[PDB]
This record gives sequence, C-alpha cells and structure tokens, in this order.
Amino acid sequence: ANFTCAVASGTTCKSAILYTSPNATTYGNLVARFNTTTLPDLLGANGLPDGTLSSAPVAANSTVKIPFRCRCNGDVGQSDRLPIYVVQPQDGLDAIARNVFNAFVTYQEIAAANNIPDPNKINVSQTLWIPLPCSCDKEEGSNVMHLAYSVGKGENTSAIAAKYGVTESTLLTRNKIDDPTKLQMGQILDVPLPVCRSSISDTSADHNLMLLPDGTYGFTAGNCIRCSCSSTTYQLNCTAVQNKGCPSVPLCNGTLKLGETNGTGCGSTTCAYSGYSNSSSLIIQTSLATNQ
Ligand SMILES: CC(=O)N[C@@H]1[C@@H](O)[C@H](O[C@@H]2O[C@H](CO)[C@@H](O[C@@H]3O[C@H](CO)[C@@H](O)[C@H](O)[C@H]3NC(C)=O)[C@H](O)[C@H]2NC(C)=O)[C@@H](CO)O[C@H]1O
Repeated sequence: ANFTCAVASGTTCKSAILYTSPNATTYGNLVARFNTTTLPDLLGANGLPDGTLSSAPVAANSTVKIPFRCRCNGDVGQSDRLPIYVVQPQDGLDAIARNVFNAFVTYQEIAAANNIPDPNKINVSQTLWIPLPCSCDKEEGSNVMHLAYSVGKGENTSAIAAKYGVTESTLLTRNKIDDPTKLQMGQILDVPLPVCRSSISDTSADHNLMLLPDGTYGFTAGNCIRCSCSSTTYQLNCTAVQNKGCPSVPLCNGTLKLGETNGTGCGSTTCAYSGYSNSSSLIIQTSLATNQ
C-alpha cells in the first residue's frame, strides 16, 4: 500500500519521484541508475536546457525529479517493472531501500515485488524490480502528475503545497493527514502536480504519458515531437523536432501547421499534437484545438 490508485488495473501512467542524491553525481549517472527514462526527458523533466550534456552536475543532497512509467494494479500504483537493481557483494533489502532509494519503498514491498520468501536472503548479481510509489488517479477530474515527496525537516503542508502550486486541500485528502501541524520527517507524500491540458487522443500510445507540470518539457512519438508546459496558458505547446528519419506532420485541414493559430483570442483555434501510432510505421496526428 504505497500510493492509492483507483483506475482500471493495467493502466499506465507517467509519475515521478523527487530523488535525493546521497553522493555527488551527474544526470547521466541517474539515467543509468534508474533507466526509467532517457537523458533528454530527465533533463526536460527538470527544466534543464535542450542539449545539456549528461555531465550536468547533481550536488550531494540536491533533489532531482525522476519520471517513470507507472502501472496500476487493482489498488495501488507501482513503477512499471523499472527500475531494476543488481545486488552488490553485501547489499541487504533494507539498506537498498533506504540508502539507494530514499525509503520510497520498504524492504517488504521489494521482497513482495520479487517473490522473495525470506527478506534476508538475496544473491550477489540477483536482479530486483524496485517498485516505486505512484498513481495514476486524477485530481478533481483533472489530469495530474503524481510526484513522490520525502518530507524534510521543518516542513509543513502549507509550504509544500505552495512550492508545487497545489491546494493544501488536495494534499490532505490524498495523503491521510490527521493533524498537519508538524509533518513527520521521512514521510512519503503523494503530490499531484497540475499539468498542461493537451489534445492527445485516447487512441494514442502517449495518452497518459505527456503529463508535464509547469516549466518542464518532454519528447514523444519516437523523439519526433517536443512538448513543453507553461503555467502561462497550461496548454501543452508541441513542436516538430526535425530528426530527419521523422515522418511529416499533417496540417489541420489545409494550411494550419503544428503550433500555428487561426483567429484572434479566446475564440482562436490552434493546430495541436493529438498523438501518434506505430503499427507498420510511425504516424503523427494533429487536430484543431479551441482556446482553453
Ligand atoms: C527464455 C529464457 O531463458 N530467456 C532468458 C531470460 O530469462 C534472461 O533474463 C533474466 O531473467 C531473470 C528472470 O527472468 C531475471 O531475473 C528476474 O528479474 C526480476 C526483475 O527484473 C525479478 O523480479 C525476478 O525475481 C528475477 N528472477 C530471477 C529468476 O532472477 C534477470 O534479470 C534476467 N537477466 C537479464 C540480464 O535480463 C536472460 C538473461 O540471461 O537470458 C534469456 O535467455
């Protein structure tokens, strides 16, 4: 029982952990550690500039947002069979949870996830699925990107909620908090980040994956589309990337190209990204969006 999720089992989502690096590293090393995402999406998930190298620093005890695919079973959200940890010479399931994964999981959740019958015995070189806490669920019938937050000391629900642009209301109903007062340190919180709206269709492969809070960006459709989110509008801004193994992007009707707008204000209309499909070959779809 990590983060509650109530959507149909098998449903996948994009979620994240706010990861605290014990040691100094680089963004490149985080990518190798988690392998839940690509470097440019990790960079974009934190709002670093496009074309930043993997050697971008991560200071000791600094925090990096690490996106991953979440799978929901009946009741809870779990990171979808990633990340995969390889046991070193004298690891232990409890040390691994706490000192590698910030206590986002418990050793029991690890063992249960890998069918290990006595939490005390794991072999060198044994691989472990680490199921990070996540969802899935909507907030108020609005899409959100849940983020797993490890409460540092001196914090409170007021400050956190302002930090992420969330009402303190949703935080308390989503997280079981009797008396906020003083939040206990080390507590894991479900923080549903607001995200841009999109025109990405149900039928589309990336339908629940382009969930971008403010200031972040991401890539989709075999890296042929770039999507960015600003709170300025909260409408996903998509653009064609121009790798040249990439398919053409259709106009809307005729004459409106991706990102272009027709009309004036509020009643204006925009050629948006609505998804892609991959049977046979990569096809990108677009559709007119009304000003939201
Ligand atoms: C059909 C066949 O023989 N294919 C081989 C693959 O099975 C094998 O992949 C390895 O599989 C084992 C189990 O499939 C993996 O270990 C499992 O890992 C999950 C988390 O990843 C963990 O929860 C399971 O408990 C754990 N089970 C076991 C038995 O350890 C292991 O990670 C895979 N190794 C790699 C490198 O992918 C590959 C590897 O040789 O060979 C195929 O021929």
